[PDB]
Amino acid sequence: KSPEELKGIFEKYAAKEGDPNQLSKEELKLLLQTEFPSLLKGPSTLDELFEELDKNGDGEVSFEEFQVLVKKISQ
Ligand SMILES: [Mg+2]
Repeated sequence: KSPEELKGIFEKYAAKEGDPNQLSKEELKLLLQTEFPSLLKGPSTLDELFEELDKNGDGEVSFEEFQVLVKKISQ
């Protein structure tokens, strides 16, 4: 999906609670589940990518961190 499309999806789920410009891990699990179900198959690398991308260690990722995450978990 295009970054424009990706931004709309990101915003939709981040809006659920907390900072509207951040996605927590549970918000990201719901988003993947309904938006990219195929990315939640087989052994997951979600926690490893999440741990590495949440640089500030606040349990949340920004839009650019989410983009990299979708990119990487895909290959
Ligand atoms: Mg963070």
